[PDB]
Amino acid sequence: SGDLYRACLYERVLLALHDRAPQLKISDDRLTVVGEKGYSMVRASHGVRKGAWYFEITVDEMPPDTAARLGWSQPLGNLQAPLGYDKFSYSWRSKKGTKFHQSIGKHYSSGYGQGDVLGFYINLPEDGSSEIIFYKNGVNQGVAYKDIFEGVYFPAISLYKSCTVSINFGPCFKYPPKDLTYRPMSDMGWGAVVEH
Amino acid sequence: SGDLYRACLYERVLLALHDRAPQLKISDDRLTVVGEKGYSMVRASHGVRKGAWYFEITVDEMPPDTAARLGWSQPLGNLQAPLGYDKFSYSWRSKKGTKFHQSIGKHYSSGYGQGDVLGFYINLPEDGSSEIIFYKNGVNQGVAYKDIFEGVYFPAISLYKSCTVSINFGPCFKYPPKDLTYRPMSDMGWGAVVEHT
Repeated sequence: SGDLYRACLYERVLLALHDRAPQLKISDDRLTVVGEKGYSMVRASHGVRKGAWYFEITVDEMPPDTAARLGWSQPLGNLQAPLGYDKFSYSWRSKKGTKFHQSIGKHYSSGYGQGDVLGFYINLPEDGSSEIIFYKNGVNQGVAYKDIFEGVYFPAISLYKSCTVSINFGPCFKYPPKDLTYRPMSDMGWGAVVEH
Repeated sequence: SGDLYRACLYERVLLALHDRAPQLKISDDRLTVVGEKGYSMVRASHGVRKGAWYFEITVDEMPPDTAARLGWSQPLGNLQAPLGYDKFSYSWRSKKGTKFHQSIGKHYSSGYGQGDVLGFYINLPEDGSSEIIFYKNGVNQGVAYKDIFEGVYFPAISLYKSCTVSINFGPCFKYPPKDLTYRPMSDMGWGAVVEHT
């Protein structure tokens, strides 16, 4: 078959063009972001509703008195609040490695900080128990949340004061999980196949 | 600017649809191939004419009486001969690590075999301008050929008897070279920016 040889449309997965707190400072390549004062948030350009997906964030710089809450958000997530502030998102906090959802912080892992490469895994099986799992430098930190609200989840970054992080949607990861199957978030960019 | 958010056309880089010795057994995903009796050869779907490019090949299985010659070929390279048989291709042989061109084998590296991940770099004019360099498990084996014939070069695999190899055009390599810059062969798949979108 020549089916595999056909051209198709591809679009980049990036931090969002307009779906972002306007105070966050985003790089020209749309993959690096710097915080500004109180917590505020940006979602990726693409989100997922079914299957298992993965992305990475590198904490480029995290000066004293700065922080991040990183994770996944539905579209209704509040852009002018920390990730995990409401029922629409789940986050992992740099400080103390606390997990947040609905403004409730619970024990999870130890903290993370500058230079760490964080991993973000989600599994939304279809008609299967949904799960959110975080990784730190390739090490599985455990299931943080199970049976989460059904919906579309976007990779999401919220930052407090002027720390800097970089997001990598794939397909090439620094610490690919050895214990789980998934697709890189970059696979969300594949579109219609062209006939020839 | 919304420019980076625009759609682009992309086609996969694979072992060729028809440009292949028919006795070679190629997998459904078009990235794994098994030899059959005498040496025979297959080229990739895309070739390069300028710039620096890279791909990898993993030797999945190589029983005692089998072998490979791997490298780059122009379109006129003989499909029913080992790679490096004529003036249209340049190859690296599993047995003894010999380099072949125009059926002349010269000393190059030590051999390679089952389990090894081989790297293939080429640099074509643009700007001893052109060069072919081979890698084993991330180690640069040295410059094999300089000032090669002008033309378009395709990644190319020739196999002798029933050994099995898999090709990785990129973008994610197991042993990305640290000493050279290049584009993955997978980048040959990129087409025009479009509206759709």
